[PDB]
Amino acid sequence: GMKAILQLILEKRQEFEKLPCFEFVRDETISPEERLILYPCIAAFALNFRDLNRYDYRDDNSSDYYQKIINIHTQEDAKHWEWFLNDLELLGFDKTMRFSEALRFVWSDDLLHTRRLCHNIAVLSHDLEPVMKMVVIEAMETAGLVIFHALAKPGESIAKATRRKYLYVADSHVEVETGNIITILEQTQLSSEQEEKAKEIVNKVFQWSTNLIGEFERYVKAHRSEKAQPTA
Amino acid sequence: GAGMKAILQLILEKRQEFEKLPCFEFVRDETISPEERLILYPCIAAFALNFRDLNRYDYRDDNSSDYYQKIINIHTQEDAKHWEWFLNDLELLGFDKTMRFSEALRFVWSDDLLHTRRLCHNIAVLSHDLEPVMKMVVIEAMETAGLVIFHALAKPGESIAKATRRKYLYVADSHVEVETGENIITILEQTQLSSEQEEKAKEIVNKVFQWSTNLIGEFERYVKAHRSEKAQPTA
Ligand SMILES: N[C@@H](Cc1ccccc1)C(=O)O
Ligand SMILES: N[C@@H](Cc1ccccc1)C(=O)O
Ligand SMILES: [Fe+2]
Ligand SMILES: [Fe+2]
Ligand code: NI
Ligand code: NI
Ligand code: NI
Ligand code: NI
Ligand code: NI
Repeated sequence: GMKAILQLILEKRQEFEKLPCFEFVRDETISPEERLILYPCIAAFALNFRDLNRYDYRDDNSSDYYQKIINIHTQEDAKHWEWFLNDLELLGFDKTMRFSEALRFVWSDDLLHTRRLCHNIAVLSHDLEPVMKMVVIEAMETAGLVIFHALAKPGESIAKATRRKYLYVADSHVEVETGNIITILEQTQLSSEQEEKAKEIVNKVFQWSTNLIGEFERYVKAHRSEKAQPTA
Repeated sequence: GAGMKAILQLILEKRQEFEKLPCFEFVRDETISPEERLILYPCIAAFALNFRDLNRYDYRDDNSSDYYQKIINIHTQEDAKHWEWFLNDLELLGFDKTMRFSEALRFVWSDDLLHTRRLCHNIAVLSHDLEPVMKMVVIEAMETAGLVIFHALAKPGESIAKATRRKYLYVADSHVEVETGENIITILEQTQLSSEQEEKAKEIVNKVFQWSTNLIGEFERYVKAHRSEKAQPTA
């Protein structure tokens, strides 16, 4: 029953890995500065992901064994937003602008799915028992590993070329997201009702992640001049 | 409606407490420059556009045949347009400053504006499994707090608008009037609540006002930390 949930996540990962946005980001015949055109889009997400971890996943009030594991893991995942801001500046995307241009960017209709991903995960998660929150987190982190494996390609290109330490679109981020881990609790037996719910979770997490990546792809096409401007 | 009657009475009681908060004492104090009273204005950024999104994507359900949801949808069309008024007045007040992208992000996601940022998030979570009649209690409670907030803010706003001969749209009487408001949701006091609905509605009104008071506390503390600073309207 868990076996099947864990296999559905690997199926969803395999279709997710194939999305056009990822073939573009991986395409070494395109400059990495051009492939990281979508980097600013992450603003509408990276900081919501911090809040999801601090406020929605974490429950310091709880005494349940599984929620304590979750509480521990959310502790680390809530720190990566500063890495996003680090690489924003390294990539020359930390541009001076009117406050209103920053707000109109975050709340753009073209970044609706990006901005609402974490909100959707919080709504999905708020009435789940902790083992079912661990399915949300495990599926989400699978979509996450796919996204950051791809972005760390042009990221590490720029990092080595410019000799600056990238922290977000970087192997160190992909490595510490992976490196008791939650998947290790594939020694859990799902009731019939939990299996039906775990199907809803894994499907929604991958559909919402697909919608975000579609928005990233549309942004690149709408902004093909606005390549990253790193400095040696 | 004696159950419904209690709910409407609880909202008035919460409004009476809410109107008396220190933030609104400050905002209403004509012995202080309206420029210093609106120094909290930029804090609304973390709320105004989230409110638009709550109306567009959470409150609204275009496909519903439900009598109550069709009335909600009509009200959401209008109330989701006010964020442009927010950005209009942001510029007029001199608060649409040049800054790095990251300075804007760190502001919006400030730990000092957590309750401001998450008010609409909390309403969407509260609203997720509500039948349309109960979504109306959420909207009426919320709007009761909004009308208190904007009635207060419109006082220094209209002061600046008159003196600078500029049209303010957000911290302005026009906003309060159009927001107050075919049928108004409160006119749906021709509805009776089951005992269980009545319990849920009490929970709704208590949380809406708790979350609204949390936002106002953050504004009050922001003001305290920015008293030397003020709005810079141009004539
Ligand atoms: N690893 C991301 C979070 C994330 C998880 C899953 C999917 C996408 C993003 C971060 O630090 O911001
Ligand atoms: N009237 C506010 C929204 C709001 C509603 C309810 C309470 C508080 C604020 C706006 O236009 O942004
Ligand atoms: Fe991360
Ligand atoms: Fe409004
Ligand atoms: Ni972990
Ligand atoms: Ni719920
Ligand atoms: Ni653009
Ligand atoms: Ni209305
Ligand atoms: Ni300040």
